[PDB]
Amino acid sequence: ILINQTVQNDFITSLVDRIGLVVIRQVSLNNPLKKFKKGQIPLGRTIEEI
Amino acid sequence: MRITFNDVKTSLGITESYDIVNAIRNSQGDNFKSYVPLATANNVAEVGAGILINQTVQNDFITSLVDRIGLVVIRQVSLNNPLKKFKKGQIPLGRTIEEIYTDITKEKQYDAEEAEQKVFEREMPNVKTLFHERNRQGFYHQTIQDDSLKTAFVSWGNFESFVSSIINAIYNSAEVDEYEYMKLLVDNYYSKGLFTTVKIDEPTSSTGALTEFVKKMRATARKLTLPQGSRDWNSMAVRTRSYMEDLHLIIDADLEAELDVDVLAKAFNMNRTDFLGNVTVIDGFASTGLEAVLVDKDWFMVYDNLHKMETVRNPRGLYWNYYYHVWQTLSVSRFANAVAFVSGDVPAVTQVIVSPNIAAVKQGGQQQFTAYVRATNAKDHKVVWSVEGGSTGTAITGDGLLSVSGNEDNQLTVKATVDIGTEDKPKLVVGEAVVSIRP
Amino acid sequence: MRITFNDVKTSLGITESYDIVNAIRNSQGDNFKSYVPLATANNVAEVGAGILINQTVQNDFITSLVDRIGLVVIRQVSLNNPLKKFKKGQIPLGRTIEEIYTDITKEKQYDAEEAEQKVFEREMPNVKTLFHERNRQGFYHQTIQDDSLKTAFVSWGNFESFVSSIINAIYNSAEVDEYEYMKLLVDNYYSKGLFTTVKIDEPTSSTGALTEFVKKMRATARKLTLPQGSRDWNSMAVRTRSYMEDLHLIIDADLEAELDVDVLAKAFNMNRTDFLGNVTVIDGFASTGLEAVLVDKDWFMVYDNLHKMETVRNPRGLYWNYYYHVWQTLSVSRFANAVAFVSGDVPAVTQVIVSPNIAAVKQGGQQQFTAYVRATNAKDHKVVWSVEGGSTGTAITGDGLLSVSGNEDNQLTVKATVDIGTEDKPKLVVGEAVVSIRP
Repeated sequence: ILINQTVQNDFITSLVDRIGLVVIRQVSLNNPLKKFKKGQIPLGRTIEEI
Repeated sequence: MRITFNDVKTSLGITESYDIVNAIRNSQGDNFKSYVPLATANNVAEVGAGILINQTVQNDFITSLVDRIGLVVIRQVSLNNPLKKFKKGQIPLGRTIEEIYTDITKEKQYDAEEAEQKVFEREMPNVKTLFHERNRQGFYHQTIQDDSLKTAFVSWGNFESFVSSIINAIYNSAEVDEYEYMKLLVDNYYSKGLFTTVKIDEPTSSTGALTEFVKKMRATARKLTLPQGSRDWNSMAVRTRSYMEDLHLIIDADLEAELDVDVLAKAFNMNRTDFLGNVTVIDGFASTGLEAVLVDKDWFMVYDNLHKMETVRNPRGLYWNYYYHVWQTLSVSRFANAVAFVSGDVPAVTQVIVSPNIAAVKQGGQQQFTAYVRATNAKDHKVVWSVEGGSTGTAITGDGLLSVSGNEDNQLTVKATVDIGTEDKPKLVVGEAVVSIRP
Repeated sequence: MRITFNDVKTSLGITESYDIVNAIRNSQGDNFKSYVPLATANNVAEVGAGILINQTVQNDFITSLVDRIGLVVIRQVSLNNPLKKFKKGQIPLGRTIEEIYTDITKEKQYDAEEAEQKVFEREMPNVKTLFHERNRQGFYHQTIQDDSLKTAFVSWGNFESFVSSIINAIYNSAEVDEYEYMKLLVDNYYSKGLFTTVKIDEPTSSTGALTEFVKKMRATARKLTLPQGSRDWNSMAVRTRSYMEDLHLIIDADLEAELDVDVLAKAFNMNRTDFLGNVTVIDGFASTGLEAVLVDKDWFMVYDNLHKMETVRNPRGLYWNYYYHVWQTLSVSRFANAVAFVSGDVPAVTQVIVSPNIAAVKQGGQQQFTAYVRATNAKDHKVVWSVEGGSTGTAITGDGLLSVSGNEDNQLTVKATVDIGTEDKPKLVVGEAVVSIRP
């Protein structure tokens, strides 16, 4: 991994980006205040209540 | 942070004239009677021109929801450079262009008595040089907030089209700037008085003026293409000849629209009245009286030195920066014919040219100079010669012969001056050369 | 980069001594008569040293043309450090290095009657510990404007060669800095007074003094390479041994030239009157009295922890930044022999070493300390022992046996001092050792 800067940067970038995103997304959805937490915003919500 | 607009009326960009909405409501026998049977004409008149800001419109079925967008259209345009056909090539390495032209000599009277002593005499050829340099370096900068724009577009294709439109806008900007620079070349050339001036009347003032301009252009083209050549059409006063297929005439749209509806439709044999050389149309020139330009294909000397694009990313701001670098050299060749048809008041003398631009003489030698005065009228003018070296002994005669004193060390300037003004306010046109002194 | 330099003479930084031109011209039976028959001895005289700034020069025949550059040459250089062979291995991760040495023990007498109650009695070994830490962190920074550098070159090969030279400059600078850092160690060691000093008269005063220095060096090397060892040439005062093949003597070029001109080119059997160990020649030491340094191969304890290069690109400015980061540990080992061979004024005693420097004892107990004085003469210097820990009940006998009382708990410092000055002029050399106590 540490043989050269190009490989070092590629490894560190891929690791932090992908692993951090996946882990934080899967662990922030199990918090105690998760029942108010919905997923992504639905398409065409029309921001109107009927 | 939230870009919002409130209290917006659909009249900020509209300047009403007669309020057709109210006009069509009360009409009896007028031309608007055709619009009275329309049921929902009020809405069509209200939003016929479009809405600049999308107000929150409540739905018909339920008034507690939001409306979607039916369709998104991306408008794409491409702008080109109509003068791009005049471009020369590319210079990857180097900065300077050198152009060399050799001129004609003079015939000598045959003589055998004098041939016994001057057999090893020297007769230097007449050559001239011109130099051009890289003089344009620029770049175009554009930022794209892709992460801030993905959330605002329902479809991926719309976002892709938007990015493509931004890139196309960059390229259009580059093309427009190149066209403007190429026009600025001609404007500067006229500003410095290096064109060969030809006085005309205003072509659109009358059909007689239009046909006179046509006759003048045809005569000028024939004179330019005469086989024996001439030195009255190039800024270096060198004997040169031009070909009819290399002559380009640049005009505006008004003249082209006037000619075909005034003379070409009325008269038979359109080839005996239309223009001769290649004709291209632009949106006029920036000069005051300039009306037409007739130049040779080799007049333009524009080359490309660099053309590239680079991109960078900002992780903290989530955007991309695009830099488009263009490096060019823009110049013109004084050895090519270049005449300008101008209407109005022009000075009697535009420039004076000295044939040896630079000379190198010793402390006993002499140098001969030749003066060419560019005069619009046929009036004859007399030149006066002078030397501004600053030393004594060195002087120039009235016929253009400079003699250098035995002891003298400084750089000399030889000037030829023409007086065209009147008393109490003289007007002088001066052409000068540079002389260096050998030990 | 803007070419504006007018009226610059070719005499910028030149201060002539006797004006060769006048010397040649006003020669009447002088030594300069050889150059009298030279046709052009003034242009050669005034141009033969080179010019820092050039200017455009016109052609002799046609002044319109300009003389051009015919050849361009790029110089290359590669610098190394002759001390690189002393470098140890590499430590990628880590900051410190630990060194451990075990010393010899003492012999007892065989007594069976007393052996029946001291079976489990213990006698701790003699161990000494040394520490080193990384102490150099630096980098070299360069920039290259490849796009803006293309106007100064005509050949891609020359452009690439110039860029390669720019890159190699960083490595040359790194090598020079490494050499300086490595050579600073001997000066620091001498300034700390840790070398073993041998007094010599002068390597340049006379051939007798030079051969006396040679004799002293040979005797010192023979004493160093003895099978039984000696605790007289290392700052830690441990019984150590060295091998002849690992002994390096560092001298200077002046001494080397004087030696091989005086004592080697005039002596039969030159192998009996020259240096013994490996010989290294440097550009002199910075210390005042240092002449030649005799060290062991294990004396150098230099390691490299980081050697990397990182490049970044500026899209707006179109240039590359290169950073070369170097991290290193520089230190020397006190467990190896090191002789200084000083020739100036040397004090009688250079240092005092207390063999146990750090020791932990109980509340009540006795510890024995031994002191070694590094005297540069044959005289004997007495040693005075003292302890200053600020506690009552602890005392040190004149033989160096310290008995500590259990009433107090604090750190103790033990001093062994000698007086090398005269009466009313006390000059003190102090060797310090610290003692910890456990409660």
